[PDB]
Amino acid sequence: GAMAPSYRVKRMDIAKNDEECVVNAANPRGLPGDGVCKAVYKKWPESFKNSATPVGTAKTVMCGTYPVIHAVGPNFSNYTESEGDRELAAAYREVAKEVTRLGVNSVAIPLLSTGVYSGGKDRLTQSLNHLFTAMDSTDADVVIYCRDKEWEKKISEAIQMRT
Ligand SMILES: [Cl-]
Ligand SMILES: [Cl-]
Ligand SMILES: [Cl-]
Repeated sequence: GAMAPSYRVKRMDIAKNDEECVVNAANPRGLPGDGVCKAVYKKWPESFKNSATPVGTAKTVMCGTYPVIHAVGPNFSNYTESEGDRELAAAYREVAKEVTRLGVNSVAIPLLSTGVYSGGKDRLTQSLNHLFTAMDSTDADVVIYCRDKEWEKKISEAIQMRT
């Protein structure tokens, strides 16, 4: 575990993270995809061997000794708000299990279902709260990666509010 487990946020490419493992915002088919998934495919392509996994699950594949946790959030274009919410919460619980099993002291994580799977809605708060629900009982340092300056501000505020 980390000596004083924390949450942090950084506005940069998760492919350049400084953590002991990465969560991919994966698709269910293990395809290179776009956004975070394409950056992860370019940086850790070896990790996409048999990475296909259902919605609401996480599947870890090593790239060397570096773990890539493929977490499949729902595409809210396809799911009802209710079912999508359930699967998004489930994906994060499976990430917490993996992070725990791997014994890492830190993990780089994107906000699942906030990009092309958002169904054109702002899901910062919905996705972040499910991340907290899952990760609060873990003792890894969590570093959340985002790309937008206003998202960085909002995530940083939500972290600081609970401290
Ligand atoms: Cl960057
Ligand atoms: Cl997404
Ligand atoms: Cl973002």
